[PDB]
Amino acid sequence: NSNEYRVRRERNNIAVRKSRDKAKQRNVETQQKVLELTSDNDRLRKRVEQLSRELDTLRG
Amino acid sequence: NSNEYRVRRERNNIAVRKSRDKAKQRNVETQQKVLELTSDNDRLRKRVEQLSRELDTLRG
DNA sequence: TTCCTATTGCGCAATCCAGTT
DNA sequence: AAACTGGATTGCGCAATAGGA
Repeated sequence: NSNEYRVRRERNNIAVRKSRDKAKQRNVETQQKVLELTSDNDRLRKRVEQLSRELDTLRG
Repeated sequence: NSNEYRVRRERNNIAVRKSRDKAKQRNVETQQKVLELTSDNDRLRKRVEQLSRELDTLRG
């Protein structure tokens, strides 16, 4: 059954390559969402800043 | 020389360990961040909402 | 148990990158 | 400039071992 070794390896080195490739991609995606969230975020910081300037104007 | 080689190996194996851990790292860091981000952004929309009604109402 | 794949840590070699001689 | 260092990164296979029919 050492006659299985190799065949099994390759069967493995391919499963590896796959897993990894997957991972890397899942990061990218995750990585990406960070930028999407940082977009929303500043959007809000500025927005809030705005409303604030507003009541600060209005009231005081 | 030989050990010449085996030591340059030793060296690299470590740079490799280090560098791989720093990446395991960054990869988490990001996870964490994608969280504080989701939370932050979210408590920020609720602040805009809150801050707004305070305006509709402080107007007429 | 029994097979397969999936995932992980690890080492080799080739590069890549800077700061050097 | 042009080869030269020496760590950092990265593609790649190996082996152990987690998982889930």
